[PDB]
Amino acid sequence: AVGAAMRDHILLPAQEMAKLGKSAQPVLTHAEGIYVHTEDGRRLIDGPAGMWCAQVGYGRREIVDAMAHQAMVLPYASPWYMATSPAARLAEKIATLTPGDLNRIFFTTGGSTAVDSALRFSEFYNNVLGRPQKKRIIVRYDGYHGSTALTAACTGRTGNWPNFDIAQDRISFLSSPNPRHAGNRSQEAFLDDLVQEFEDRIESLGPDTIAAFLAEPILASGGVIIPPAGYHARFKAICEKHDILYISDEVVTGFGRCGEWFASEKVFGVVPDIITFAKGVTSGYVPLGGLAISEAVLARISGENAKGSWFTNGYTYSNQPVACAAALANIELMEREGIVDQAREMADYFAAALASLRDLPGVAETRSVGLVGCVQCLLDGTAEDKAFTLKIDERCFELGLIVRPLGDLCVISPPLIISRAQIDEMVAIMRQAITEVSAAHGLT
Amino acid sequence: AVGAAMRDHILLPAQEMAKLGKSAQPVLTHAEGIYVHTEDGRRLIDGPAGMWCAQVGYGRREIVDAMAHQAMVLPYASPWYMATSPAARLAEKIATLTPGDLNRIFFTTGGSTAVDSALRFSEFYNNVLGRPQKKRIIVRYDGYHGSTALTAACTGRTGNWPNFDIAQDRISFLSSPNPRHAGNRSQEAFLDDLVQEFEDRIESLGPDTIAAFLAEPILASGGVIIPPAGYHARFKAICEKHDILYISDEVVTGFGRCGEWFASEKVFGVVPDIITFAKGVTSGYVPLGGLAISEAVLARISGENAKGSWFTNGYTYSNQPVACAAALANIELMEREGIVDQAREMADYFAAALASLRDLPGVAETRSVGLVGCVQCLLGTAEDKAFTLKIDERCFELGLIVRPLGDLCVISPPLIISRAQIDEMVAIMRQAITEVSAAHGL
Ligand SMILES: Cc1ncc(COP(=O)(O)O)c(C=O)c1O
Ligand SMILES: Cc1ncc(COP(=O)(O)O)c(C=O)c1O
Repeated sequence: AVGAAMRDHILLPAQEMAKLGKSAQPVLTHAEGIYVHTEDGRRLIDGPAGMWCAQVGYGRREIVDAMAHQAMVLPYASPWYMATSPAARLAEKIATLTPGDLNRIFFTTGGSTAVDSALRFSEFYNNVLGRPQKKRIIVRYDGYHGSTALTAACTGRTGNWPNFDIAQDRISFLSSPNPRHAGNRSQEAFLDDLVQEFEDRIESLGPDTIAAFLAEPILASGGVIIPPAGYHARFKAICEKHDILYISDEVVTGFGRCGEWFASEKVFGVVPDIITFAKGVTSGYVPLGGLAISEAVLARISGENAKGSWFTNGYTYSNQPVACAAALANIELMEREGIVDQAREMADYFAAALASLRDLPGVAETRSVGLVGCVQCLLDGTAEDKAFTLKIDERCFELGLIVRPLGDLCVISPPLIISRAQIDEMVAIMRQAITEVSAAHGLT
Repeated sequence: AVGAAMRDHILLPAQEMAKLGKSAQPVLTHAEGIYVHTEDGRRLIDGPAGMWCAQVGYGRREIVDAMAHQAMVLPYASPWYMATSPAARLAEKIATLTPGDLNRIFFTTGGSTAVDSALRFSEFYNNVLGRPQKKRIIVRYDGYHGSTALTAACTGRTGNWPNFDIAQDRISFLSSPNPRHAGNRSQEAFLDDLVQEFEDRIESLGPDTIAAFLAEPILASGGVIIPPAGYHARFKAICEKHDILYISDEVVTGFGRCGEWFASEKVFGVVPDIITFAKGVTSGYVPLGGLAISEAVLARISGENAKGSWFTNGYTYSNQPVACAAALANIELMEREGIVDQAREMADYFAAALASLRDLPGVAETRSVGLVGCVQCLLGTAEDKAFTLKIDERCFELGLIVRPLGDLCVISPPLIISRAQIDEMVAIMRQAITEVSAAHGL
């Protein structure tokens, strides 16, 4: 009956239009800890933490109570005219966690709107500065920045492109900083070529035309792609030379995922100009997004430098008290129980548990940073491998584990509170699923 | 200290950059019924119902208990892979309330992303049909459709435009359908000119280049601008002639605001191809938006006609169980207490109460539809814009929030507002207009 309602009345994200009104999705009913349950009652490990969001897991009354209390007391105030305590205190809190002087926050309802607003900010910025040509955005193939028209245009995941008008002169794609595209080169020489590609792009487009460089610290939806060490710092140095805003998209990496509140500086060696965030900010309990903007950047277009300008960008649910109260409870809980510390302390055990799968003939590679990980499966990335990995994903589900299928990769990013025992349980399910499917494909 | 934290750590929507770090907003602390209260302890009527969203007003535990329950049980499920009861039941519920066959729903987190997705669909739709040139969007001056880069560019409120790269070749602006722009013409003849301008625009651009016509039924943020009667049906007929998708933006008008679940057909006489909604679907308790798409539209690009296409648009919080449970509880509460019927029955009284202000020398005009209305104040000019801001400020001091909008004071109260509370609201307005007028010498 729930399935019949989904089928007849919902348009799904990434819906195969040939199977519109015939599609089946598993029905989830309830959840606790790292676990979710089907309408059959069967318990499964939420390997992706929903969608890299459920940092503290499911069933935390602390977030729910703070949500409910604020919803009753004062659920809405217009952010154009009226201030609230939740928004004020949340912005104050996040300002203590960000690198450098990124101490002023603009709030949105999710990651796309935050990145959209970061990009609209880069426009505004250069317009106020009297640089109307300085508008272009530099991104990478395999990157993901959202699903608004502009943010999808900034998205390097080309599987999302068909039947959308993605290409435009404002946006230029650099190569994916994938270590396994290094070929006959060392990782250090591959990084040399990556960096040179960027400065060549700057030269051919003209620095005076480029507003922003937009980059996830690791390319999560691309398949947990970790740039060769030093990438972020080398690119930042180049941005600063040409006065190009570095927007680090920490929608996935932020709020504990890479063992830190923000991965940009502490893990990846970059102090960005802007950080975007979502997901983990509320542990996926309610929609919130936003962007932290550098004080020195804002000073150049405000005060005596304002030129009578007004930042006429904003959403109805920007600074919404309910979502901000929930996030505040989330962060306070994560602080209280050292959950960010927990993720940092579990990272090596996580990496090593995944690495024990490299034993298998079906496994090409495993990688990870913090508690985001990846198992690459090849028949030995062709079309045969994608279907093979899909069958592994399916077998994992049957044995009690949700993995996220990304082409030839099984992706896991579990709640940050996952134990050593639960990690091994997860891995043992993956091992069984890989072994059995590989046998049906003649791997020996 | 709350105001110190806003000052130093928050960038506001429409922030005056000359006053960044010095802007002070009144702090709201708590709310109940139609009222909200400031930090200083003053009680205020929420005249705009927040931002045309608080349909049932504040403190309804029905919505909050349903939020809390879902948040504990299953707060998140990935919309790409996993289904949920609240999302499914809510989509089913909305489908019973929309005009025509607008029976399939795509959820987003708000109004902008609903409209952004509607427009991305129009693009997807024509690409799947083998019509890659059929992409242009027709909108109107004074219209408002959002704050994403695409939806802002579709926004005809030119006050939002400076220092943003709004202009683009895909989007063309018609004249605002504003009755006070008729001049020497009758309202009917003015309507004839609006319709003719649209037809001429289609011919000038070429019909085969136009994907969508995007329009609020009434132009809310644009200044409670109600098109001459017949506008919507006549534009729709023209849309259908050229296979242009009529996208009716009911982000403000939807869920009771015009005395109806959806204003499009039952008030303004158009069955659209797509309806976008948000705000009042949850009574403002939690972010939710979405769009309702016509079954016939979708059939042309799905099933046998799919051409191996995949609608690869979607947000992480699409179909979010908590927002959908809140919305479902909101709608069910509105059904039980007949709140849509209440708003329909209160509209004439609301209209007449505002019209009692026309008495005043300072008041030029009042207009309304359903439970959205406005009062025009003149001494027009920027002097009148500063005059109206003063009236707004005096209203606040006397216990009423109004939305300032040029020379208009705009109200859109919770739909459960009583005759008594309407009178209270108007008495505050009357006092504030008489006081500011006398101080300006009138
Ligand atoms: C890195 C990154 N940025 C932006 C987004 C878009 O966020 P949302 O889907 O909440 O709009 C995503 C998607 O989760 C993302 O992974
Ligand atoms: C008619 C209309 N459409 C779209 C929007 C944008 O909605 P949101 O601010 O939730 O993104 C607005 C503002 O609420 C609106 O008034």
